[PDB]
Amino acid sequence: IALTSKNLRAIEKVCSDIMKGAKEKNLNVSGPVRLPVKTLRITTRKSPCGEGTNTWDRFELRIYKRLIDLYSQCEVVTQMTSINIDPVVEVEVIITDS
Amino acid sequence: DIKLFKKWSYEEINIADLSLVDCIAVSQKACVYTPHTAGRYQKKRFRKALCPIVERLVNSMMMHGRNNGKKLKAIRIVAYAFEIIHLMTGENPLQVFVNAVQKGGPREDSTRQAVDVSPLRRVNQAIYLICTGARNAAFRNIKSISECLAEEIINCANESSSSYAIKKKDEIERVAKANR
Amino acid sequence: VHPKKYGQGSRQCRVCSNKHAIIRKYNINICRQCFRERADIIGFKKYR
Amino acid sequence: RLLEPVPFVKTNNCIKDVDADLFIRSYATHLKLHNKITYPKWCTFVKTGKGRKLAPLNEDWYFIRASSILRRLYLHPDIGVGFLRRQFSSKQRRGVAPNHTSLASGKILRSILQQLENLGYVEQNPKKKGRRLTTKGENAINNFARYINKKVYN
Amino acid sequence: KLNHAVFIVITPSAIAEKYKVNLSVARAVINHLADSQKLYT
Amino acid sequence: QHILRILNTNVDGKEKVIIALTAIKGIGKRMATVICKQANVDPTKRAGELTTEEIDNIVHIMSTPTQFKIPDWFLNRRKDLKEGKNIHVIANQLDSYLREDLERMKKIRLHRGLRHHWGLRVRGQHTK
Amino acid sequence: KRVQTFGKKKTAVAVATVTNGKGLIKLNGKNLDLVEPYILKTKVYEPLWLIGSGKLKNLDIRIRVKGGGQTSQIYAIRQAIGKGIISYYQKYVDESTKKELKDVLLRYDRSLLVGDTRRCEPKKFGGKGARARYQKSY
Amino acid sequence: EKSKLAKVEKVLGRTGSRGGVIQVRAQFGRFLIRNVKGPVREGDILALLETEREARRL
RNA sequence: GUGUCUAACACAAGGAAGUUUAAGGCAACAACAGGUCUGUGAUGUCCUUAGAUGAACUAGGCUGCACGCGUGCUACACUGA
RNA sequence: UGGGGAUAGAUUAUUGCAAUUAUUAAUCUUGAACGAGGAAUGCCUAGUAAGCAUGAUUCAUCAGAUUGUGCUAACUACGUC
Repeated sequence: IALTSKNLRAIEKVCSDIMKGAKEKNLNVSGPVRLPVKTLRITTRKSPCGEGTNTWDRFELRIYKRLIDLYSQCEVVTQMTSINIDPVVEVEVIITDS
Repeated sequence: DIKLFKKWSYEEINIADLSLVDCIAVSQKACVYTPHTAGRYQKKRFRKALCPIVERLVNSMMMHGRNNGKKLKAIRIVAYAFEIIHLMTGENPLQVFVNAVQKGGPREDSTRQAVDVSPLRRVNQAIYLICTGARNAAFRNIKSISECLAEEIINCANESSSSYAIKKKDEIERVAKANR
Repeated sequence: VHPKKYGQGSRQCRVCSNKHAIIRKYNINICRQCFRERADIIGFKKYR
Repeated sequence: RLLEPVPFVKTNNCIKDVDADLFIRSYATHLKLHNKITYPKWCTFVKTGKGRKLAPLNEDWYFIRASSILRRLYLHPDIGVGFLRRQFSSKQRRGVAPNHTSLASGKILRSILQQLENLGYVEQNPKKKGRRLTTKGENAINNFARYINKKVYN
Repeated sequence: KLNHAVFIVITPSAIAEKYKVNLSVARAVINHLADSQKLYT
Repeated sequence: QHILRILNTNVDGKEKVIIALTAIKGIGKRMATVICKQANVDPTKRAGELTTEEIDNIVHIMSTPTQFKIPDWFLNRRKDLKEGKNIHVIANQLDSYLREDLERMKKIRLHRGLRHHWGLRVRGQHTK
Repeated sequence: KRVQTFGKKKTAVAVATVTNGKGLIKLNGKNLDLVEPYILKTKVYEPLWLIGSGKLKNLDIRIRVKGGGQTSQIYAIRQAIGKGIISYYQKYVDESTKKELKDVLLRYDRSLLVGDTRRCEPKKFGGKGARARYQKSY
Repeated sequence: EKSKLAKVEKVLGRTGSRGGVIQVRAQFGRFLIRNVKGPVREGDILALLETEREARRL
């Protein structure tokens, strides 16, 4: 199960939730794998008319990706996923296991 | 013990100005088996003293335009120059180089008045003078920069007025004396 | 009319329709003068 | 210069023990002696890359280049022609404008690659990207490495 | 200047001075004697 | 004896054979290198010790590319306009022909011809 | 068995693997002999003199290099060898011999015991350098 | 010609209008005061080509 | 060590690092009749609004060239090509 | 001078309806000034300065620009009004 967010705290909250969630059905998990951070970087000139000293500022939209995976039957993981969700994080389910 | 390029013994001392002996790489920890270690040599006021004089000599050689960043080449030029000095006379080139640096350092300098000169500055100026003279000799002439440096060093060590460093030192001191 | 499918007239700032200073990086399609207003609500933050 | 004393142990059988240039020239000379390799014809006339404009000025350069490619093959296993073009890259003086990178000529590389393959020293597999080495070629490179290693040693 | 013709310590510049010749001609004399940069020691 | 002269009375002779040839025409040096190879002379050799026959061969190769393995993309004066092909005009004949081309352009009227007549750069000197 | 260390100057990182052995020194797939520049050849020969042959002769060293150019990589390798030599004598041989060895290394230089402190300063608008600026005019 | 090694006794102060000079007291026996260019501290040794006139105290 | 021997400073040692560790970001008070209505369905007033200063479409022009001043690039070689 | 690549001719390509004010690209040839810059004046103190590159931005078509990023790794005080 892959978790992608732009918010650190929300992704970490989901981490604690999934750890509890896994232990509820006593599942066999591989520890949460944090994938390389992608930052959407815009280096932006200050001034709408391009005045004065040139002056650039660097804006960052930093997205966090993490993956936690489970060896368990298909029904169990989808049902676990549906109880575990919150609106902000992007969830992908890739488990075909048994 | 420690020998430069695994060759030059460089344990022998030179009398010099005493202060100059303190400045040059007489010390065991300033000695190295082949040039270049590059510690942080700007940090404190006297920190430059602690630099190996061969590291300083190569850095001076590395100066100026096309030469910048060619540290290995500056090492090759000095190594070649040491071979040339050894041929010209069977003396240890490093000892000869210390003699040239000792000779080249100005005793007084001129100001808006006239002043004595730091021993660390005297070494820094001497190396600068010898390398600049070598470049002047090199540029648009037959002689290789290694030859020019060797030639300048031997002349300066000898105390020949044909040395660029000796000529400049003589002029600098003479003008300082002329004012005061 | 006679249309042109490429170059300057093929594109604009999505917000203001002006053809100048458009960020096409990451396919934003907003001119930076408009974008700096909205970059926070878009989710960007500056740090450097 | 040619040989210095050192205290550590070495492998003593591969290109990773060898002076690259000496090895490259020797194998090229051996290959030309054998006469497996051919220039051929048109390749006498050509240019080696627009970053140069010129050519190597040595008349045995193609064999040298072939040998040099074979060394790159021993280093890098499954490489292909675009990798070769990139490998042999240099800077190109753009006239008054600043430099930008420029590939070696791709036909000479392709011709060598094909010729080595025809002479059985490399094999394109269905697996992965391009050509890797044949064992007979590797054993020969090792034998030449051994000859040089003995030659320096004694 | 006049330091260039075909017919009549080890280091090429000295040879080029001594016989008044080019460094290419000096190198050729070095090669005949023996029978980048190089080591003359 | 040792510094014998070269094509159209040029006094080169302590120049290398390539360097002498380039000092005529061909000083992009690819032209000289291929001519040297077609001749099969040593490029390291000095010009004034070639015999006349070697020089004549070189002049023949430069003058007539047709019987040599020299491709059209390499050639001086590659297509030459009209349906009747001509190739490799070279030297003073190239200079003369180029003057004729500028005259022809001018008479027709082309922007480049017109700029040549004015005394203006084809690529333009740009304001200054 | 195995003991592990690394060295880190600028980008470059050289990880040293010191196993029980017989005097082999490698750099990735390549022998230590293939560093190539004569100056930098000496820079990695330096620790070999400081520990001599007979203390090298029961260990094999393999080194794994990523990042930087040659002068930085060689200094990272040299640091990795220094730390590597010490780690073997701390894990296998003796603390007292390790202290004696470290004293020798310290006497030669600090740079094969403690890595570089210099790291790049970002470019900022108004000039090609970090601090250097485009020319003012009147 | 004549010269004397003289041992720096006290570093007195930075002099010159732009501050680049330093006033320094030098010990034979006898104290002399002279003005020095570049990095210098107490226990250094001055070249002392001119062995006569004492620089004026600030 | 120095310092009312206070707030604090100086040197050496220890230490990965000893100035707030180095670099950024954020940037008051009060201005400027600085720039920007050609970024904006932010916008007053004024002109114009169908042989339209709108929309749209075809060329030419923005790099023109006796010439002057800014900013940059490339060179003037042999420590190089 | 085989430094230098201004300047020009002849090609086949590339993007596009359109390249013809050399669009851009390469191939061969063509081989200018310039012998290290006068009066003046810019930036810089530690991985900096300088050199050497390259990604990104505009982009159907294009880096000599800007903005980042690295490697090669200096000098000189180390302060003063």
